[PDB]
Amino acid sequence: ATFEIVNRCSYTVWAAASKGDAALDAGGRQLNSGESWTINVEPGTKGGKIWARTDCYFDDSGSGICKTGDCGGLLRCKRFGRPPTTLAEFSLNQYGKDYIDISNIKGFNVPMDFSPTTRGCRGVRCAADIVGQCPAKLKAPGGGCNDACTVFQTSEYCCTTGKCGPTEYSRFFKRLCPDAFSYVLDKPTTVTCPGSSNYRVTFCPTA
Repeated sequence: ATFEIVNRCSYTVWAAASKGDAALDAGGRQLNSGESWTINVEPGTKGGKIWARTDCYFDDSGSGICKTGDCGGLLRCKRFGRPPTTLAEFSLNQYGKDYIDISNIKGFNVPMDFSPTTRGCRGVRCAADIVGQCPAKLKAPGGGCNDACTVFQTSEYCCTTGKCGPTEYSRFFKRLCPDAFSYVLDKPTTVTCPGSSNYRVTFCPTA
């Protein structure tokens, strides 16, 4: 599956792509404003994620730090990023279909659109100014809007027991971005696409 990752932000982002225990393609790359990075994701990839990282510094060996979405200080991500991170999530070729969604379960850092570039399904978008509107208690000093689980570490926010409901914090993300998961047990906003579709993830799709 091909994913074109486009940075429409006025600022540089460091794109990251991982399945949690491994990089997807090169795993990460710098994307200046307007740059596009095309990656190949292995068919059948289950639980893949693409995100942007902001205010990064990397040395000549690709080791450094990011203010948001840092994946153990690597330019080429092998693991998931440190919240807050808006997430493009996908599972490909799952019983003949692809499943995509955007999630705010790990908070929000950059607005995103995640759409197929092939026929048969619609895209999803979370392009609202979540950082600007972020409740005081969820604001991340390093930038972004944390999810409540990251901030408070409670069974209710983290849905530890599988018996959690929406909260004042999850309702904030849902109000701004109805098309993204706002908590683990949120009514699924997952889109079913034909198996082997191709996609584009666009950071800052509106601005």
